Amino acid sequence: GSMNHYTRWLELKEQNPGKYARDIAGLMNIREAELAFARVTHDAWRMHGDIREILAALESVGETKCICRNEYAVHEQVGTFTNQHLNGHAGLILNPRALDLRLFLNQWASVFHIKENTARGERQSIQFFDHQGDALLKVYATDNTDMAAWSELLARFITDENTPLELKAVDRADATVVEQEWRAMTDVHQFFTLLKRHNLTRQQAFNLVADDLACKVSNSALAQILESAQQDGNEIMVFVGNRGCVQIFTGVVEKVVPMKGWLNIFNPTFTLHLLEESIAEAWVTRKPTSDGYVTSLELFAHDGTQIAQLYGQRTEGEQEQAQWRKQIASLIP
Ligand code: HEM
Repeated sequence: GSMNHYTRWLELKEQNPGKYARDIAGLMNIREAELAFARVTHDAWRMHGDIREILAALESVGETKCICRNEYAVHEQVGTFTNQHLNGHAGLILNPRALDLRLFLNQWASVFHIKENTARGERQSIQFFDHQGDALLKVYATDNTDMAAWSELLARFITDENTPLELKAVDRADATVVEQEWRAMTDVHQFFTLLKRHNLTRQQAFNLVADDLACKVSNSALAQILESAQQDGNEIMVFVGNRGCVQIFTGVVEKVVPMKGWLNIFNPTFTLHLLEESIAEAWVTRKPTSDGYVTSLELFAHDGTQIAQLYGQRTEGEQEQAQWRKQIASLIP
């Protein structure tokens, strides 16, 4: 099983130097947590412990570079595990414009440390995986990480026991009612509960309601909006997530560059990689806040995966940013 997986990963990595662990796990038809598991005794170590305690321990290491992704978009943010509030219904690590995470901790299953050779030299990380075996979040040490605290954290949580993963499979509405309840919300954070009640996916909800609430726009909309944001210099939010973790960039888009088959943002502390041909549907949605409404661009793949979502920057108590509204208005047929 896992020896053969390790060997095969070494072969495929040599053959495909441009491809990363997630892609090679994909070529092998295994989940990424299974590739981490196979690398134990080589360049990975299993970790154990209460997930909140591990996350709290990360505050001690200082700067990290965190990667959160789905199949179609990769979000990389340099910052610190400060301002943690992990204990509620969902968890958060609240640092607008730096490391800003929203956590669904019931999805968090296994954790590994990887200390690996790469073309750019040794990299160390702590990697979290869900019950399906998919990556949730990867936390990399940088040249600024407190490596004494990093080593102390690893000694605290690394275990020699690499126990079996036991991976698991993933688990007609009234349009007038859905619409009226959407209009009646007083905060965007109620929307997920709305979907859950009506047992709807996001796109199913968007297809039900009037166009002033959810309007389909060009699949080129993300490119258009990133070009406008880069030109205009207004702050936006870029959300990229998966079933267990969403990472949120807030700030100005400094550089947008297509490269190697992806649309990239190259900012000083943040990088986005988005596979543009993966966008199957793009929606502009309007949802109420306590002060007014806000407007989002929401992107979906063919399988219905939410690739990314964008908003303007906004502080509690303020109206939606004027420039962002103007940029979105340019998308509406
Ligand atoms: C102090 C706590 C939080 C603050 C200040 C905050 C702030 C925001 C802001 C500014 C937006 C953009 C829409 C708007 O302008 O109102 C937003 C949307 C969102 N937040 Fe939060 N948030 C918080 C907690 C959370 C938590 C705990 C979660 C989930 C774990 C979360 C998940 C989201 C999601 C998914 C959206 C997009 C909603 C949609 O359009 O459907 N947030 N949040």
